[PDB]
Amino acid sequence: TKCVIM
Amino acid sequence: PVWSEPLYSLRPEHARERLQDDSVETVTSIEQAKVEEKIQEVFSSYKFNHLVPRLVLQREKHFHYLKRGLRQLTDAYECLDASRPWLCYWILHSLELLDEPIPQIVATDVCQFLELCQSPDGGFGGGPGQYPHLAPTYAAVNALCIIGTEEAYNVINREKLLQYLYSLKQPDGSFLMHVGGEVDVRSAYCAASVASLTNIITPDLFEGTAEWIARCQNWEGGIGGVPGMEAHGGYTFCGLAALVILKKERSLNLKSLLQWVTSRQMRFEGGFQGRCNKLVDGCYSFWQAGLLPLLHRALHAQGDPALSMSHWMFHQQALQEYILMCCQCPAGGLLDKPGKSRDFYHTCYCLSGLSIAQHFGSGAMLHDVVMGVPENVLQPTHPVYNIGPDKVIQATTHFLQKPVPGF
Amino acid sequence: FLSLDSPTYVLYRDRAEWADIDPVPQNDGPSPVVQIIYSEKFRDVYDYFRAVLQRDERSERAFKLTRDAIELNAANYTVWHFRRVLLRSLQKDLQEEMNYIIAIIEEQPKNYQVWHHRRVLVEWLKDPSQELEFIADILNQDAKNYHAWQHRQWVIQEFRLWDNELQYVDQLLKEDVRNNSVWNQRHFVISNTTGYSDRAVLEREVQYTLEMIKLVPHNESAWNYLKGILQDRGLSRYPNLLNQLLDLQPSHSSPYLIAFLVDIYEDMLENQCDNKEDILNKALELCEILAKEKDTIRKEYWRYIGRSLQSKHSRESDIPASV
Ligand SMILES: CC(C)=CCC/C(C)=C/CC/C(C)=C/COP(=O)(O)OP(=O)(O)O
Ligand SMILES: *C/C=C(\C)CC/C=C(\C)CCC=C(C)C
Ligand SMILES: [Zn+2]
Repeated sequence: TKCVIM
Repeated sequence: PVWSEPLYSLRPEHARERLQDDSVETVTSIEQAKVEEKIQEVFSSYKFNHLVPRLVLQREKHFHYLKRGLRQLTDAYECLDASRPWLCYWILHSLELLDEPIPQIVATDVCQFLELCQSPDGGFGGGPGQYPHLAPTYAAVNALCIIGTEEAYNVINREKLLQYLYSLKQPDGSFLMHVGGEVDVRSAYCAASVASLTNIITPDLFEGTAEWIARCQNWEGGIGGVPGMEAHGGYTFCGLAALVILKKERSLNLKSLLQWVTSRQMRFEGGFQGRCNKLVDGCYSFWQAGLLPLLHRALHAQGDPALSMSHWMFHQQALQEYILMCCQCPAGGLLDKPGKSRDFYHTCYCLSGLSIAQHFGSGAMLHDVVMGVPENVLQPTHPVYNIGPDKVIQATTHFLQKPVPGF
Repeated sequence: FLSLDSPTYVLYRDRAEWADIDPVPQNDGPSPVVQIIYSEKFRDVYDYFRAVLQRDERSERAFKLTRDAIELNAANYTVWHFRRVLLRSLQKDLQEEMNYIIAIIEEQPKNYQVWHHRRVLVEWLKDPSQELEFIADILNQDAKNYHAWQHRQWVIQEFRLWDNELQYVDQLLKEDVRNNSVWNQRHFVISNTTGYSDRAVLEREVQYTLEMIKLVPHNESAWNYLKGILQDRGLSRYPNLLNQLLDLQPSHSSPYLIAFLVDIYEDMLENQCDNKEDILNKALELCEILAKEKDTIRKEYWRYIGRSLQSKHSRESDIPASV
């Protein structure tokens, strides 16, 4: 996936 | 002795820490086993190569990666086009940890860029022209504080910032991430962080916030995104940290929280997982392990007599071994786990976690544990803000000179 | 119309129907930091997005442009906001929009903006009829997707769709009894329906958990659930639990069983149990076995528990210094 925090 | 293996992960007994699936295979066990096997190879590589292991933090390599990234990134980073202040923060913090100075050319350019991201009505957006959001607002403030110049501090429009925070505040004590956006514990932490650092905290700003956060702690002991959700390290960190800022850690059942976080360290890999029965990941070296320093300060504040005076309640050695042996990219940069590609987010959090694992502090008491070559030691990081403790003090002191917006 | 991946996809600066608009390049400043070397497609779409956003052009073409801006970076919340403005202004069909959001989520399920958008659509439409099935499909690809479970809890709670959830929970627990998200959901359903105070429910829950523990002794989730549903009332409040766990000791031990035992002793000691000392020593012995052999990764925690118990429950703990 990509960035999961925001 | 001579037969004594100083590295915990390489000891013969360590093999007993491998997963026991009870002969009942499920997706969870299968996935966990895959990781352990891959990590067992890393551990055994020295043995099969017939070389004595030397754990070296590839500083020079990490520095090049960071130094260039602070200036230019490939299109691989298009997914982070709405998170540029985070790129500034992650990189500057990594450099700060590695004790690399920030040239004034860079510092001044970061400042000017961050002000282009600042909204006319408070808060920072993910890039120039983007609407403000609490995540990049948190990042921008942290980044300006790491720089810590009069210029850096001056970029922040405090009155508007306070107005912005109020526009996001909810009746139940929570905050939206941005206008028309989602609500979860990250917002409470982002808000508390920027508000405390800039001294814009009014008596009613965080009304009900501690209670809202306390409602996120669940049956597991950890904290979920919103009330009712599964306990997760990112949210638990946000929750406890925000509560520490608000001086309300006591609202939580610290005992069950402590048992939950300590249980998140993988017995075999040595690193931490994000939630029960999921996989190990380098960034959790900070989100999860960072909780121990916070819990220590909270428990100690309650006069807990059984607290150690030289270590955190987690295996510091094993975490450092996991990071040093499994999370470094040969070309520079750090990562999630062997097989995963490097990125600035994991670079920032693996180093932050490493620093936490190397440094223990409790008032006058101080005790370091630096696995591998002594040059591996990093600068300390504040467990609440994840920026240098000195930057925290400098920033707060500076902002305490100004009155809370409106007086 | 023209998909971002269509072989015949054309840049916006080469489209006649966009000839009137002047694209707005990004304002990065004279000497950029963290400057992304965007591909031509990305930069072209966003320059046009900047243009429409800047002039607040609430048009059909602007609406179509946001789909492309989103595909290029679904995490761009500013684009999602403008798209929501366009949905209301242009009076767009929300079921069509629901169709769109389900496709996007299917391809990028670990994104915050997509789930929030779907939530807004459901709220606007006041229709949850497609939710549980939709979420079930996502959970069928990643049974632990955090956003999916969170959205599911919201739908169920807000619309009171509790009736079939425990059944769903049981189904997933059968597929993977190690799924912590499912155990959390089980707790969510029970807490909000019958609650755990009903003795019949609690008992049923404990029987079930103990049975799962017997089948997969090393599954941490079942152990956590069992502790989680009994710890509030107090572990010592259930005298039979201890004996029963001790019975699983031979053919079902684990650092989990041993740790639980310490949790029972700890509570017993706090509720003035009989043989205070006999109990305290048993506990410290387990803390030592854990820190030294069965659970060394948590040696610091276990040594601390040992010191805490010692500190507050030893025969000397209540004795004045002078004695
Ligand atoms: C201040 C701030 C913005 C903090 C953010 C903290 C943080 C790490 C949040 C991530 C939460 C999340 C949605 C995890 C699920 O991803 P996953 O299923 O891919 O990962 P997992 O299996 O490790 O849980
Ligand atoms: C939360 C942010 C994360 C995980 C970083 C996202 C960025 C990438 C993934 C970029 C990957 C780049 C290369 C493989 C060259
Ligand atoms: Zn990670």
